[PDB]
Amino acid sequence: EEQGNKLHWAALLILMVIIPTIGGNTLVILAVSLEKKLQYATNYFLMSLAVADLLVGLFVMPIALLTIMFEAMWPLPLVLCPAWLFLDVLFSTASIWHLCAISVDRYIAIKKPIQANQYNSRATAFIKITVVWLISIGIAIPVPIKGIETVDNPNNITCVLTKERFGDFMLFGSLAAFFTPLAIMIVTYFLTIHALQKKAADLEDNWETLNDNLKVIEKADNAAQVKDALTKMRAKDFRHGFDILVGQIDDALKLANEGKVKEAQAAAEQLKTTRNAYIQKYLQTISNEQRASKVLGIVFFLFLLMWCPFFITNITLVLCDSCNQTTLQMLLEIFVWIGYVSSGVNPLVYTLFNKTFRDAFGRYITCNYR
Ligand SMILES: CN1C[C@H](C(=O)N[C@]2(C)O[C@@]3(O)[C@@H]4CCCN4C(=O)[C@H](Cc4ccccc4)N3C2=O)C=C2c3cccc4[nH]cc(c34)C[C@H]21
Ligand SMILES: CC(C)CCC[C@@H](C)[C@H]1CC[C@H]2[C@@H]3CC=C4C[C@@H](O)CC[C@]4(C)[C@H]3CC[C@]12C
Ligand SMILES: CCCCCCCC/C=C\CCCCCCCC(=O)OC[C@H](O)CO
Ligand SMILES: CCCCCCCC/C=C\CCCCCCCC(=O)O
Repeated sequence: EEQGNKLHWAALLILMVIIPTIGGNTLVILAVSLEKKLQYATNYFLMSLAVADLLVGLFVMPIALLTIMFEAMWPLPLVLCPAWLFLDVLFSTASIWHLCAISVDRYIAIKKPIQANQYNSRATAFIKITVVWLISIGIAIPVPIKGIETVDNPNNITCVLTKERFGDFMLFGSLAAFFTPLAIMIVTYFLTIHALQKKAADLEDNWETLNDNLKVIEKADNAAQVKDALTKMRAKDFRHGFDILVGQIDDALKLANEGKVKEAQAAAEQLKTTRNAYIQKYLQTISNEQRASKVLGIVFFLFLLMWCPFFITNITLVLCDSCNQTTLQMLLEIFVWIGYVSSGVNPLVYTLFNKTFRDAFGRYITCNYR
């Protein structure tokens, strides 16, 4: 009885994990770098996430792949062991916290439509990116500092974190790298649902007010009613609609003061084609916001879902004393790769819902770059 040979698994992983990861993230980086249209603040998150996922595919996965074909033994120099473990925890944690930063960033966009200057957005973006990387470095730093337990005649050292030396880090590190942002994203999810629901209402409320007052105006016999039902209505591109409407209200009110109801009611008629222009525009944005938020929700949920097996089994392998550790480890060795896949192809799947990105990709796969 023997372990056997796992060459076919290695081949499989090279085919359906590493290549997808590298190719996908490369495409995203190329897209953002080449396309002028795509060079705005919020896409710099994506580029930062892409690099993180790209580096996992270049430096982390192939070593993880080596360790699979040479047992617990560590063929590389010992010094590269804590380094590989550092980069692994670093990049993996970064990809998760990146999605949390995007989630919250997108919520604030919906809630606070104003204050969206690109000039500020770029700086603010960079700051956020840097914070995410700082949080990642923070979470990953215990590994190299603690070091690995160290030889007789040869070196029989296995490159792995032990439950005796890193049980806490595994527990609190898991809490820090996965469950915290998960909670944050859940809260953000519900805040976003509430935000949109709230947004939809106020619009219908103002529609109602306008319609009601216009109804009052169009049936008015005297001037007092017209003048009365006009002040109630009086309550860069954003302020333009305000100036226009308020201007028209004042124009009609100026006629109402004159006592020319026939003129005012006619001026009020023009307000219909005016409200229909801004209500139909404002009511259109929330639709896109809703569709977008739904897509991001599903996609991000799938990402989070594919990481559960690892961190849950991780904490269980630490806490559960009665559980069979052999099977738990055997499971972990798979769940690690399921996680690698998750983070590996995430940015691509996400950006594939954008026509610009998607077209760019289509042009890049045929090797045009023009
Ligand atoms: C994907 N990556 C995997 C990586 C890892 O397990 N690397 C080793 C080398 O591989 C193991 O899984 C092997 C395979 C099967 C048996 N193994 C183990 O038992 C122990 C896990 C363990 C240690 C102590 C106690 C319980 C379990 N392994 C290891 O140390 C650690 C990560 C991590 C740990 C803590 C916080 C984190 N945030 C992000 C991450 C991360 C990224 C995340
Ligand atoms: C695993 C080892 C043996 C080989 C792995 C090589 C990988 C990195 C190769 C295989 C297929 C290659 C991709 C094939 C096609 C494209 C589209 C092109 O417009 C830019 C690069 C890109 C995205 C390549 C990036 C590198 C790539 C993903
Ligand atoms: C084993 C020791 C660990 C390291 C082993 C590495 C093995 C990687 C194998 C193939 C490299 C292929 C290189 C492909 C790099 C693509 C980067 C790319 O071109 O994207 C940059 C961007 O497009 C520009 O703006
Ligand atoms: C994009 C499609 C995703 C590709 C699927 C890749 C998922 C990886 C699956 C399992 C890898 C197994 C590696 C561990 C070796 C032992 C395998 C075993 O005993 O079953």
